[PDB]
Amino acid sequence: MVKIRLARFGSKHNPHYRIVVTDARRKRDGKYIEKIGYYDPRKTTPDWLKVDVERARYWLSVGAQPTDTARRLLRQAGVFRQE
Amino acid sequence: RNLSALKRHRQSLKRRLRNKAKKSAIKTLSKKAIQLAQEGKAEEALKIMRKAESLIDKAAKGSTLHKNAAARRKSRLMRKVRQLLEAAGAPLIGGGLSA
Amino acid sequence: RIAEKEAGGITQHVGAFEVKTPQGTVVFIDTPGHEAFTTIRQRGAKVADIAVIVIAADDGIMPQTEEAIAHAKAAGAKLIFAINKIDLPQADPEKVKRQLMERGFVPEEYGGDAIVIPISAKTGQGVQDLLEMILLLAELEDYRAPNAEPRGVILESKLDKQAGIIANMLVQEGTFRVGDYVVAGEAYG
Amino acid sequence: GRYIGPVCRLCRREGVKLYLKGERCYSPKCAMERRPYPPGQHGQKRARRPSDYAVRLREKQKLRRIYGISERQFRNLFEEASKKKGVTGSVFLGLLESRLDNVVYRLGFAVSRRQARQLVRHGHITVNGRRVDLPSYRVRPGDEIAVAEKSRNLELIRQNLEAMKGRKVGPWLSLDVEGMKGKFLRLPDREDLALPVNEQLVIEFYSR
RNA sequence: UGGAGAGUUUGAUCCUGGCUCAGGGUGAACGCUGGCGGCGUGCCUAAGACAUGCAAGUCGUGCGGGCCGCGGGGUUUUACUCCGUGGUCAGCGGCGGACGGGUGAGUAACGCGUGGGUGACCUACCCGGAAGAGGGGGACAACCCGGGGAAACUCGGGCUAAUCCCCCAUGUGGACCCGCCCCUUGGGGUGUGUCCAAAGGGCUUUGCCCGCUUCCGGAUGGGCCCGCGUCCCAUCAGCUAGUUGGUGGGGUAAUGGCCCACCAAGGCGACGACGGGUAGCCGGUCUGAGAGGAUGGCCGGCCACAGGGGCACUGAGACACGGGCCCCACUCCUACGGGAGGCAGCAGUUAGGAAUCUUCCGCAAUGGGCGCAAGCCUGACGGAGCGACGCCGCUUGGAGGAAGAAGCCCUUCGGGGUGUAAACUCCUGAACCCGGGACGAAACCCCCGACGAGGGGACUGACGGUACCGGGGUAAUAGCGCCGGCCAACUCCGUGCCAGCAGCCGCGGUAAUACGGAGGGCGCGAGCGUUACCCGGAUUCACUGGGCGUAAAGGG
Ligand SMILES: [Zn+2]
Repeated sequence: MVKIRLARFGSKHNPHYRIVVTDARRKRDGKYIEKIGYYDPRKTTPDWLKVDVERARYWLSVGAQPTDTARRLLRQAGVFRQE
Repeated sequence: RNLSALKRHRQSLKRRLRNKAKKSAIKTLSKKAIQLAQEGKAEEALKIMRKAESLIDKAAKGSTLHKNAAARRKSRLMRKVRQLLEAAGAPLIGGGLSA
Repeated sequence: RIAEKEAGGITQHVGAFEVKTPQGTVVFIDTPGHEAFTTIRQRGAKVADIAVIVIAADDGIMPQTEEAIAHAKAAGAKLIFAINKIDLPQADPEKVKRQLMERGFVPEEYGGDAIVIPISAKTGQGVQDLLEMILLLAELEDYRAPNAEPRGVILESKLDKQAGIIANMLVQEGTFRVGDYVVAGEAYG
Repeated sequence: GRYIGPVCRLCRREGVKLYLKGERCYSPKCAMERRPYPPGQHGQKRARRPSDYAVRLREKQKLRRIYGISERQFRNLFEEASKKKGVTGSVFLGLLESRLDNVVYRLGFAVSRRQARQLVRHGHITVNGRRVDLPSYRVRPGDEIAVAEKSRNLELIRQNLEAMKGRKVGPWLSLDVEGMKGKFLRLPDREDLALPVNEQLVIEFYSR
């Protein structure tokens, strides 16, 4: 299936995560469909995490089933919140 | 040595057997239908064809032929039967044919 | 020590076995037995805490035997003596005893310092007695071998299909655990 | 690692004053004045005509010594300069200057470049809040260096300040002599620095 | 935004022209030397053999069963029993084991790269919607008995559940033949006829949750086909017999010579086929002014193989790395009849070899799989260990300080050199010890809100007591190459075409700026040089940008 998931890049002890859309059976670094956002765990930057919302929503609609952490991140950003 | 994946193999064996039963029987039925068509017996032949079709469908439903393969098989059989019927008969029961 | 079968007259073997007693455990050496004098003298390592001397009923006491005795003495051991093959008709333990006396070693039945137990190596005879004697010697002489800085000894080094570079170690001091850095000679790991 | 070892020997080798001690390297003592010739035996000998390569090499060495850096680092800096657009020489020089130690030296925080570097290393030098201990720190313009909180009351620093009390600083620099502060303002151009080095020669040397 | 040459055929010249060298780089290696720290990275050789440990399972919210545990009895006890249970243990049943991880032998090919095509197609799980889920029957493990066999294991009889299987009913629908219509290859719609659905558990149970069955729509994942690009050899010139096309059928999810029957005799080829060697390919990397040239390590994709070969089975997907069957090869046991194996998973063992790490800790993060969930699993991964193997960062002090100590070295005997270097004064304070001490980890979980959005709660650290901060606190490893020209930097002693050096010209046969040493220098520096390859210089394969009267070269 298709998942919204976090791809580790970066350095040892300096992790960086790509909030990304990809197939379930892939390398956690692998050929992903689209880069929707990015997240730094270490909170080192002011704009530490950011995801484009509309694209994410579209993906969800299509049926992109997110990872739990990813979902949390999305919620934090303001994707799942509706009015 | 030794892993709990032998279970899977065992399962497959059983499934294989069931599949074989489904498939061989179906094939036999098809052959019978063809034979019937050969001379021009029509009604019994038609019945047999219908039965074969049903069997095929059942197989498709289960984990045997599946998908469009079954449909293709049906088409192959049915068309052949129709062709054979052109050498005497015409749809007697109504049956598998579209008349 | 366990009751299984005989391995044969092969001149190799794996390493030291552990014989079981009602008082404790006794380690017995089963390397290549004869040595053919592997080393004339190591440096003064004390491989074995004690050393028994086997004497045949047909051969008697040999230069080899003498050398072994000397080695044992060098190591630091109260020598126990064993008269082998006493069930066969050519056996003469008295002669052996006399020879020992001549050499210098006086048994306890005459009044001295040496320990003499004859054994039969075919039927099953006096082994228990011998063991008991050994145990007594151990408590008497106070030959006892962990919180101290660990120390061992290499008995033999070989190669295996079902392992690798393998080294048969006997522990003198300390507690050896799997997953620790050690050096032995110039070779380490 | 540093050069480390005999200093004014290098100066002697070039034949132009290199100011590698500050004082004494100012007085009649840098060995430029007492003796002006290259070190070791054949220094006082007949000076032979040097090859085209050689002059350039010498110039490069002079430069490196003046800035007190490892060769690899220097090379890297040069490469970076080349990559960036402008005047590959002047820009390079500016970049070199931007090395924290050099800046410190300029601001009169320490009387010698090596000394400055040492000071920087030993947490005595702070760049906008944090004590920075690596002289390879490159400072981008409009940025504040200061003598560290707990190093403000040490004698050497005071002496340095006194020395630089009265005598002015470079046009790319400003220093608060009261509170041991120093802003690096402009990025130092070549025209600002009346250095004996010719960058062109260095560039040529590098080329092949 | 970018391009350095030089030494050398000669008595000297001019060229033509090779060789050699500086430049940079490597998955390198070797030598000497060797403080740390960050990060990257480490069998490029035998795709040789492989031990040991682990590398893929999980669901009791699918189901029966044994072993135990409890709360309570029925049970005097003992049973047996009943549930709630707590775990286990194996079985069935499902989902995953086709992902992840490795290696690069083969394959020079639609294998890849690339741009399309698929009216010739699949897509379990995911989401979007639609429609359902009515009844009846059955076997099979496990289990019990009974054997056979050294073991591996295994056959026989019987029992029993279930989301296992079957059968009937319904039909939203779809499946197929035939017809018709619109399309345009098998796309869409419709009519008659035939055929096809399913299955349940969970509770806070009259209510929802997870699952289910059929369908269409999507989503991703591919399968297959084609356009062009894809190494050297012409001393490989003809190759082909399912081979090229057809008709019919089979087989496929689907086309097709994929396979078969039959007809036809083609098809490809010098615009380089077939043959041999070579080689995974690329995104890239290294180099280069660029054009190019070489390489394909790590990382990312794709392919291919999991001792060699062959082949199916099960499923959404394999011709299946830690499944299967079979033959061979080999290792391992055998009660000689037979089985067990597969590290190109991590670590490690050997063996080859110049050469390559730890049988490490962890599920904490991310991701994977299963699961309602907790959670379980995870040698993916996160990290730590070792190696100057790369690359970068810092230390080995700083400031004084002789018209110049000693030591050593040369000298023309005055002197010069080492060298402000040292000693010595002053100052700082890696190491080091204490004191603290992380970011990474806020969620899934619970409760309030409808199990939605939203609100609060809490736990959860291998790295690691590490990084890092606060206090203290020692002056605290310098080495290697070269020094005739290229090419940076010179003297003396010793040696006497010897010993040696050398990359090239060549130095050495008694005053050697080329050899050994010493001083001195110069280059770099925790490194430096040697070796090997690659590119560069080499416009020495020249497209940009070479030439051919006499140089190599015009064919008679
Ligand atoms: Zn000076």
